[PDB]
Amino acid sequence: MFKAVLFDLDGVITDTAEYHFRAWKALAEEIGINGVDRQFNEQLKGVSAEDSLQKILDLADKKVSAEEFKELAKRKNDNYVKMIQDVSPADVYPGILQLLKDLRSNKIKIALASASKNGPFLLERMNLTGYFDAIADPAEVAASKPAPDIFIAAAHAVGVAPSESIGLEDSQAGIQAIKDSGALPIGVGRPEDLGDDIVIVPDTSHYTLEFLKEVWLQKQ
Ligand SMILES: [Mg+2]
Repeated sequence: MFKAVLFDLDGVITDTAEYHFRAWKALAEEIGINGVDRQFNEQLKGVSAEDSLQKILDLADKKVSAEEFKELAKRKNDNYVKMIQDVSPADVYPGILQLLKDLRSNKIKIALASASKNGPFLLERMNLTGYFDAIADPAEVAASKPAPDIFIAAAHAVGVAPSESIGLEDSQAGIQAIKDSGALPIGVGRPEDLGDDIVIVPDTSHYTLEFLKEVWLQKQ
């Protein structure tokens, strides 16, 4: 039986996309550009701050200095850190808390494998810190998803091999990263999005210890 579960944060444990979105929108408004709505934001999700800022400026054909670019990027980070101060246990996705408790009680290791620079803060605010055996630090990992590096680190950090682990993700790049680590992916979302070769559940309320065990037993 699997010895650990490696969690992404965004789309699995909670929604942090909402808060990047508002921070980009508050920046764009602040400098009198818009078009920064939830559709356009599809172009900003999981892309570099640099890339996000370019695309926003192109909305108004706006030109900036290097110092101005740097200040806008910082402003957005500031905005984001202000906006997540509201995060609470209320923001934990369905089934996630019960899953963590059942994993812990069965002595299965729990690790976070997230690019979030605020993972430890967010998990504290959601009252989930105690369940986690480790949080992979993205500042200490060489390559971002879909590279496997983050999931390897999260497994290693709790004393297991990725081939002893299940990884939970909602993104194409995240699923691929789990696969290349050697871990077994269980997706949350749409096969249209994440592939036909893996077990996908429609939402997080399907992520149960029972379900995870049945999938493990039925794997490759
Ligand atoms: Mg995710």
